[PDB]
Amino acid sequence: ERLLDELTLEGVARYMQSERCRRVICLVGAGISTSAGIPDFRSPSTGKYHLPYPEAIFEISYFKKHPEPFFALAKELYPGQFKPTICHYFMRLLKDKGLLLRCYTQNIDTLERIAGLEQEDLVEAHGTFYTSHCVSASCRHEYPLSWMKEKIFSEVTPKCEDCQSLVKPDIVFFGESLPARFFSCMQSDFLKVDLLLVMGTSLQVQPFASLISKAPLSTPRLLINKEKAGQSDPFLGGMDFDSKKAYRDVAWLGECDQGCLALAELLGWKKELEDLVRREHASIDAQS
Ligand SMILES: Cn1nc(C(F)(F)F)cc1-c1ccccc1CO
Ligand SMILES: [Cl-]
Ligand SMILES: [Zn+2]
Repeated sequence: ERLLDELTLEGVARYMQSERCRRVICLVGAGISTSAGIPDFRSPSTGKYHLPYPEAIFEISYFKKHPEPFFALAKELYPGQFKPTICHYFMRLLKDKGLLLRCYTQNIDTLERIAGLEQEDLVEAHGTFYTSHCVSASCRHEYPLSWMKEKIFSEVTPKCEDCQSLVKPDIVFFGESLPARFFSCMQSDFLKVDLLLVMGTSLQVQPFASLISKAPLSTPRLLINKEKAGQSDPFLGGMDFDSKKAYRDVAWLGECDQGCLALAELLGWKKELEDLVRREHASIDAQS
């Protein structure tokens, strides 16, 4: 009856290599970047400016009035290196094998782009640090990450070279809307998906979580995550891994890198993935 012959990683791999599985959507969160040294900051467990309410450091109005706290925090939090993980390059391999329909990401850390996913491949649901824009509606001059980095480390508040307005990283602040691309792509992609690969997200933040209920009822959904997630909340189309009615949802519990390695091994891609990661990491390590 069901597309998966068994509710295991092996069943998912067999399905992926069957002619039935042509279009994969990845939904990813902070768990795919922790092994790169990027901490999960939506986690309250990780991490003077006289804010009227602390969220003002991420609220667009306060930023526009008092941007210095945000850029001081950005200097403190700036990564020492931008090296994507095995998981990121697994998605690049999906792209190379012609299986990747779209990667929806909650992360702003740019590692999807560094790993070789193109803008067309990506829905950065919470924005990105990869580009920044002048905040003046009549200008909107775009600046790359290197320019913003120089400004941040020199502790100069970044101003537009054309109009001297503030320049803001393209992350979604409080009081801003989610990008229209998120809804536009969701409405089209989920008519087309054969497999949902959910990696490194607890599916707790909305509307990003509700994406899993946009899949067709037959579409298998594989969670690769440290903890099970996405099931219906006993208090309030959720994941069903374990009931007798379960038919399409699979949980692989562990680090995202190790799960992607296990899946690649099942697919016969482990050598390809190892070679890609080793060469890309070497290229990043060698940046002079
Ligand atoms: C520099 N910065 N600043 C912030 C903020 F201020 F918004 F919190 C976030 C980041 C950032 C940028 C790229 C990759 C990873 C991170 C965070 O680990
Ligand atoms: Cl989450
Ligand atoms: Zn400008």
